[PDB]
Amino acid sequence: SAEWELPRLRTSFIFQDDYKSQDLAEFFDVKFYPYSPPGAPPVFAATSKKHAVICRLTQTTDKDANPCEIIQLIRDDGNEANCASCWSKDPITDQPLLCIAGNEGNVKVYNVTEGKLYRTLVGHGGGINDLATSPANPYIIASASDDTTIRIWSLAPEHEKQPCVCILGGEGHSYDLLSVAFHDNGRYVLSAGHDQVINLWALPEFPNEHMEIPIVIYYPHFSSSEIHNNLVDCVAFYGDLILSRACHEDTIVLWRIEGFSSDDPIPGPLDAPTPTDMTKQTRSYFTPSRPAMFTRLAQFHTPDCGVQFFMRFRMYHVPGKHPILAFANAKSKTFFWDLARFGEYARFMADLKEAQQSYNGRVVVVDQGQGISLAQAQQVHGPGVGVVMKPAWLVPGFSRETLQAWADMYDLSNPVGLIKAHRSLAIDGAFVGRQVGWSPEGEWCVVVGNGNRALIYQRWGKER
Amino acid sequence: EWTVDKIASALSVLAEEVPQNHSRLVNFLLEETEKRAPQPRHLSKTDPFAHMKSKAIDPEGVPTMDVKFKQHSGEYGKSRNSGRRFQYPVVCIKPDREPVPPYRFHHAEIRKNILALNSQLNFVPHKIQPRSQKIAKRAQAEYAATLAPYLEPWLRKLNIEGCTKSNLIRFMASQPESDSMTPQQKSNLLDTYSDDMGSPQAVRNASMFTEAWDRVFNDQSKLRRVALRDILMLDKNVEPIFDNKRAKALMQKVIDALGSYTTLGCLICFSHDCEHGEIERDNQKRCFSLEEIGGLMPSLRRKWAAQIEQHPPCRNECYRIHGTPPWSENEVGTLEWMFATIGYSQTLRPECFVGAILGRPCWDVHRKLQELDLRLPPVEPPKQKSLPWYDRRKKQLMSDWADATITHEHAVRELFAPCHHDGPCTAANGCPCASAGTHPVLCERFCLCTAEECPLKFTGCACHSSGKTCLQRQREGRPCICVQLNRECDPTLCKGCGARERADPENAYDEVLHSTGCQNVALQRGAAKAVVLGKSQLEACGYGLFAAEDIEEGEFVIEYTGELISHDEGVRREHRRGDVFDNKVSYLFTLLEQEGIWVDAAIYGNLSRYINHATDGNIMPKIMYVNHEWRIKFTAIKDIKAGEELFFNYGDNFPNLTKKLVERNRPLLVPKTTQPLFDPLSKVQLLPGQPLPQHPIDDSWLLLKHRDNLQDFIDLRPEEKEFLQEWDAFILRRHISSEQYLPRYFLRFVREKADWLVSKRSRGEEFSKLVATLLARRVLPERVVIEATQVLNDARGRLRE
Ligand SMILES: [Zn+2]
Ligand SMILES: [Zn+2]
Ligand SMILES: [Zn+2]
Ligand SMILES: [Zn+2]
Ligand SMILES: [Zn+2]
Ligand SMILES: [Zn+2]
Ligand SMILES: [Zn+2]
Ligand SMILES: [Zn+2]
Repeated sequence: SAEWELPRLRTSFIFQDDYKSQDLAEFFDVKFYPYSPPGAPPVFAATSKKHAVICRLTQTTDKDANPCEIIQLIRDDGNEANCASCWSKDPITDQPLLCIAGNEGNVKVYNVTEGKLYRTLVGHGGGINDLATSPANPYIIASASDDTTIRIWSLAPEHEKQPCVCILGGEGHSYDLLSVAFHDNGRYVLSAGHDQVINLWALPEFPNEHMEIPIVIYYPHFSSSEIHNNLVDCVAFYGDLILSRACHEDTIVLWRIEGFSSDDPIPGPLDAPTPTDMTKQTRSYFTPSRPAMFTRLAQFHTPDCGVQFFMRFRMYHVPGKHPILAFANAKSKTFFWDLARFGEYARFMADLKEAQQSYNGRVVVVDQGQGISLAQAQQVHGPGVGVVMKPAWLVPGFSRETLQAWADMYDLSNPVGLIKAHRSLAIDGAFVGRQVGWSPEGEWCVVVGNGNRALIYQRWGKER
Repeated sequence: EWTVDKIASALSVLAEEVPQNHSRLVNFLLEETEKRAPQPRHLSKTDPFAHMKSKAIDPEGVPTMDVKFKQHSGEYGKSRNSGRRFQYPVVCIKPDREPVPPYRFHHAEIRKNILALNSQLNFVPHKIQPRSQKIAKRAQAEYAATLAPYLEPWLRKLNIEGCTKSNLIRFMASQPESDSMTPQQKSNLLDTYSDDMGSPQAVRNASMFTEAWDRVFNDQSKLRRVALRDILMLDKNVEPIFDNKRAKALMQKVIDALGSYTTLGCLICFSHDCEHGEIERDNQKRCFSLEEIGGLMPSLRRKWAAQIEQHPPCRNECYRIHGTPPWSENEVGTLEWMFATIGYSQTLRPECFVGAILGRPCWDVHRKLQELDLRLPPVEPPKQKSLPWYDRRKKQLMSDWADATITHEHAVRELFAPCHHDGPCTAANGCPCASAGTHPVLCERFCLCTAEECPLKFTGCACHSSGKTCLQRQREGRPCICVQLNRECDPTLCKGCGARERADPENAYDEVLHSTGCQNVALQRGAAKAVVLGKSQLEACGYGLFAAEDIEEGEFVIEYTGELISHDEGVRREHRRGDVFDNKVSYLFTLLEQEGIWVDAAIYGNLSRYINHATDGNIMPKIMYVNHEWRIKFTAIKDIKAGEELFFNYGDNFPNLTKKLVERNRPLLVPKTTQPLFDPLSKVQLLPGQPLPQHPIDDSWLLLKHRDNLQDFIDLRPEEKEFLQEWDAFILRRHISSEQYLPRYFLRFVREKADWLVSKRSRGEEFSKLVATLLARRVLPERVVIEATQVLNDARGRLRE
């Protein structure tokens, strides 16, 4: 039963307006530290335009206690205003490093436990809008910039004198970039932004030696401006599938590149497609009648984002726990979907239809998660009545309206349908979400946004 | 018996499997992805934050900020109380580094100008496709791709006579809507399908299936709809018919056999996909090729006429020793085009070369030649007044030459194809050089006329000196006609000034050589002065370019390279980069004003793109004619010391195209400077006295584009693409613009690729066609065809183990 529980608002805070105009400051990013031993108290940094707010969360038996304590608070004492963060580690000492990047085009790397600068990464020709660390190497970071390139940086000691190991350049992108993401294997990179192009790049391996110049990549291996019809502001891998969001569309799109598998060898830079036909808005190295280089799979419905952009979603995806997609819109709502609900619903509907025909209607539906099994329920009738087990979280023969409400949330039959959120939580006052982050064990979900506001959701709590 | 109603009813039931398969697919993929969740990596063994406590104040001179916490509980998230506010000390951290000056795009170096394709205006920061037609056509395209794989299994299950994918394609072709299709496209559809659709009931059934499909799946009210026709156009045998990427007695055989080479072979750089030629509005390309000057025959006929107006035996059982396995027709064709192309030669004969191309003995081909009895067409065996403004024997301009010709006035020239008519170069004969423009221009090296025939034929300059010559202010009495015409010397035609050696990039750094002789080949030489990127001294400018060595007045400094673009492409680019909604952010260097060619260094170019504007500059740009390319050089107009910033007067060189459209209703060291200096790629700050970074030019991305351009021709056989691409990949890296250097690079190619070429029959075959084309142009000396015969016989001999 506990495995199906979804979060609920547990704590809320407002950080003093630091772009002061009295309340036009925002938290633009939130990132949980990913390198702590299993079970450690989870720690996240919330990045405002001028501050990094570092918080520890500790579960509590007292519903009136405050689980959130601020353990470090850092001000960017320069002129840069910031909107992007990611975590790394000192390669010598293993101390946590927080990278912060903003409108002057530099990444600052902070030694957060001692409160001093570790170093600066200089090189971009315009403001930076997103940062991501490689999951395969904690010293490798990607930055996405108004200068329309991605730079890949290494904090490894051998790269200290020239830490830009790769530039994603060429003509694949033509305007400001808003989002950059790593595949779990650390070799595939997604990038997207105002030009409405989503590009998938394959990184070469980088030498464990000083590099006088970065490796320059001129061609993405997959390129498309056709999944969305508007500027793209958030992109991520979900395993090998893709999740992405655009302005004006009120959806998060799940889709896949045909022929792409991270089990295959990584292609080399000279395997990439080149734009030989200028009328093609999609091209792909991976392609296996013409049909398609990509397939739309599903659309999570995300109403009331309006004309707002730079709004980011976050999946929680760890072994042995349900995958949860979280996103907050531009009208004071936070949305959750439990991706495990989809297969359970499909199983239930298949058992239900199967038993409808095997018994011509003589079917009883009984809720799961009770002391009652598909055995104890079968001994209450016999071979004449079929008993179908229904997930408890499926809440109302069933009426057409009840069936339609379930389908709106769990039916995956239509790639251009709109999947309703499985939980929709309202926020007090006017709120625009900018970013979502998940604690390692999935018990905390933190949404940050305008008004320097952080919303802290919890599940599996200790409250008594 | 079927009806539209019955078929439509049946397609509707079949269509039910589409969302069922989809739900099953998405659920399968989500389940797979759940199982593949990654374990967290690189965890520390200790919690690094364990020792840090809440910094809430229970301070003196320390900055503070407030935070207000609310606690929540229940299902609706109701607050437990109004909140509690706390004060926290702030740790203030400054960065230790300034950002580099700003830029957009990754700036990459090109050795020479590259030719862009026209783009579509698909994005403008804020002819464009209405977003309504954008959304709708994308929706239909996705639905069509979803439905396409169902058509054949559904047709199989319905099993209706005449309802075949083939027959539905033929029905579609016959309908009036084919309003989307052209001549020759019908012929290729009828080549594959024809127009017979079977029995009357077969034709009737196909018609009713098409109607029934369009009723079920092409409902006009819906956004996601697809006509059967749109499915059928996706078919792998239909689509190529609508793909426009096409490259293209005894002599008709040879003309056809050499057509890929005469059509794509660049006359300037000898590559088959290169930076020369003309890009049309739909990106079809007219290559600067033999076909531009009449195909193979006018040049070949002249080679014959020159031949009829005028060594050791080979190590492959030479027919000169003898003269005596069934011959393929390909093998016979090979002997045909080599024979026709060697022509009436005295020093060279086909048998040996053909014998090295084929795996055959020389006496074999001679015996086959003798029985074939190939006969060349017979070739038939006027005085013209010299012009008063140009003497091509003394190589001298005179009189009102600057009023008589526009040869030297690049901004007004229009690029017509070089001469290939039969008579004198006059208006009467339709010669574009004499008459296509407001004034006559000289005939150039690609015109088919000879200097003996034609008073317009450029013959090079007469300069010679043991000292420096071909100078702007020539203290040698007679000026350099090349300089006067705003052109660099030709390595073949300017024989006295040493241009043959000084225009050779392999001598680019022989300072002894270049200290005398021709000073008018700097763009060909390819050597730039040492320069270094930095922050400009001019406030409100970002980057600038600085001398990294002393430069004397009159020296060549650097070339302005970039993408070559059309007028409308410049307009599109100004829009796409946000320059139309104003403050100038787009710089398009006018190369040929009247022809409409601009140089765009926004992404591809060299360090010259960073040179800033000043009214009183220290360097001066000039457009030059350089062996039938137009190029931009900068020359110092002051002595410049190492470390000083370069400037030139932008003048009218960078027009706002949309605005004018709307109006038409001693080692090299980092020098010492005040300004910070940067590596162009790493943007690392450079320190004075360190070695100056000189990074070799990265061209493999450009070689890939050119290789793929060839791969895209539906017109070319795999065997053709393989050789053309192998030759191009080699020859494009030599950056040839003069036939003077071709024979050297040709022999290097034959030697490096000798084992490769004899390893597969079609490679030698295709290589022979290139050889035949270059011999027909008289651009490849007979002596290197002789040598290539030995290189290939050797390699074939080395392989027999
Ligand atoms: Zn060329
Ligand atoms: Zn011989
Ligand atoms: Zn002529
Ligand atoms: Zn001419
Ligand atoms: Zn002529
Ligand atoms: Zn001269
Ligand atoms: Zn000359
Ligand atoms: Zn000269």
